[PDB]
Amino acid sequence: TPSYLPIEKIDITAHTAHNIGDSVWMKNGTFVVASGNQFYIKDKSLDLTDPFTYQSIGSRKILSNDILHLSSVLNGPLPVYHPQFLIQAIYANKLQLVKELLLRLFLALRKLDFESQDVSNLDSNLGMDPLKYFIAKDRDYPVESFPDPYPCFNKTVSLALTEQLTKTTLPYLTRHQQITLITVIEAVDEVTKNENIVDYNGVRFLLGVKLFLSHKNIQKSILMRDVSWALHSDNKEILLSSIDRHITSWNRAREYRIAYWIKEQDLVKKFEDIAKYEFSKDDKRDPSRCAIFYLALKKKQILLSLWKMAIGHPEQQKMVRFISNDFTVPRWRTAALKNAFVLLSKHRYMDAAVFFLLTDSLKDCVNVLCKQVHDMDLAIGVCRVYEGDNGPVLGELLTAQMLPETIKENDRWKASFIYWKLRKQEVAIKALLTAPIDLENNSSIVDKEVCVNRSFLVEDPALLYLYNHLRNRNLKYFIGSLNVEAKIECTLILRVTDILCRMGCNYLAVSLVKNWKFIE
Amino acid sequence: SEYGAIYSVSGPVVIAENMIGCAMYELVKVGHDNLVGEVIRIDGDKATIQVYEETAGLTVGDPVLRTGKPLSVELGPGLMETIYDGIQRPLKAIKEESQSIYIPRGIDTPALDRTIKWQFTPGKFQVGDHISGGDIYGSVFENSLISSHKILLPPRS
Repeated sequence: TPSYLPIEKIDITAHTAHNIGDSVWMKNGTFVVASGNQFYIKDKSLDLTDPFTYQSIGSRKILSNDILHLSSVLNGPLPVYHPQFLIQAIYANKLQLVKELLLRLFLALRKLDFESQDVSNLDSNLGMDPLKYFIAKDRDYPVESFPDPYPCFNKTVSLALTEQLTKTTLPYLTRHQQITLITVIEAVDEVTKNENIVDYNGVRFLLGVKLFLSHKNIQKSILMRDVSWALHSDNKEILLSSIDRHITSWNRAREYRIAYWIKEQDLVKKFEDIAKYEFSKDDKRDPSRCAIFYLALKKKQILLSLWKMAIGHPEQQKMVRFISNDFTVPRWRTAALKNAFVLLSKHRYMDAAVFFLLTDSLKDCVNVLCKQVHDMDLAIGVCRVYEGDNGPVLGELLTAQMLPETIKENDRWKASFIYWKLRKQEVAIKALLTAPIDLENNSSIVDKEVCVNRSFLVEDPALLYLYNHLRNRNLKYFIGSLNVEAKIECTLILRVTDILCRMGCNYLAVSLVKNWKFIE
Repeated sequence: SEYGAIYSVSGPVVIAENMIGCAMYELVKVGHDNLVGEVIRIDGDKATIQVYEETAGLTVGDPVLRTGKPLSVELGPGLMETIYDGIQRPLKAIKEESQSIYIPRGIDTPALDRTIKWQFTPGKFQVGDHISGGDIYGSVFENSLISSHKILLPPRS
């Protein structure tokens, strides 16, 4: 969205051809305009026929029709039920608080309906005590109870809320924001079920994917934020089993970026299943598609059998006669390399990667997968299943193909992931705070002026919440240097606030500054 | 050795003996003038050659040198705006070198001018990248009409 949005076009020209003489705001938004000896004082109300006012107000509902009130709706603290506040209170370790706010929202809506009062009377803070937002830790939250008919947030309250939110239009919320609020209710319902199993980097990932499902129109794969939430979770098995139902095809194992974070011991099984599916696609049986998954696993024999049973395919006779050889033989190794480089010139990139993997030249299979096929997701998967979980070919691939673009794009999620897969944990944790161009002589990769800068560098509060997690688990790497680390923690805390404040979550900014623990 | 001997000569056809270990369509230098010819048939140690020059004066017993290569064409900058002698040798350079109005028998002249400096500019490939046959790894300015002569990797490289 633009940082500024027009809300009125005071068109004095519609009455006189004389140019505006002078313009001056005054008390309560009164905008006095002068021309000749003749003033055009406009009050702070709004004319809904204007295209600017109509577009800025959008679908919202506002108590007063004012430029002052409108400018206090498009900006300023969020109502505590706003979806952008609830997801940000979930990313911060305040899930219990979000559950309580949803319960209070239900109670307030029932109160309004029972008294037949208009919903616009709904309290923005839902009668919450502000100190609740400042509680340092999720398990220290005083989760009080309510009267018997609905004592604590649960499935019944969830369904009642999802009904009410369709039977009423919450104030200040564009209908799309209300849809995302309903999806947040569903996500909290899911988390409450899994809340007893997955640590809280599992809860953040679960909400990330549940929000992804509602935005497949504009979002083509879970952000690297969610991949990094899951990558550092201790319960990757639970997350994978929760999103498994959606991973039927490779195109859906590439949306959830499973190759990045799922455990190698599950990535092997997922390649087996994805090979099964990719073979028996909608069209017909074709061992060409599932070749890479079966070779990466080192199951050339299954691929050979697959080619054999594919009697109808035109390529069958050549491939059965070729693949059956033993590619430890130098002559056949060179023959397979030659065929791989021929297929790279006949524009058959996937087959070139397959052949480059027959001979165990992984460094050439993964470079054909990430550079000519454009699947870094599949390259990482093949690296992780074929050779091992972390490096050595994966390290070179990431440092060559991903690190430069990450530095140019100034992306710190990718940089942290890369320095994690290189098992450079001590600097992988630091890459979350300091920009990639300043890490490990990365300035040698690209000139500092080529990198993105200016307003495009919008912070990401979650990026800090991850650090405070890793920083606390990997203290061994931070005891050696405290003053230098604090010098940048105290900068990124004040730069993460001032976006938590610019995105309306002031209550979370105060919590972040209040509760941050400096490692003395 | 690589030297067979002329056994028979008839018109453009030279049958050479001691040519065991000779490949089909292999170029050969026939005679002392080193006339270029191609082995068209092989029969034991006898290889039949089609000579691409005038065979007048070829003697029985004259050496026939294997070249190990087929009749090849040089492909690269300096190929447009040129006229060639059936085989890939250039007529203008032939005239400039022999300084005569005829085409000397067995004259050897590189097909493409090897003294012209061509303004190479590399393409989209870098070190560590994989290149296969046909990949345009650069271009040179050949002339105002052909302003970018693509430099392709050989088809079998």
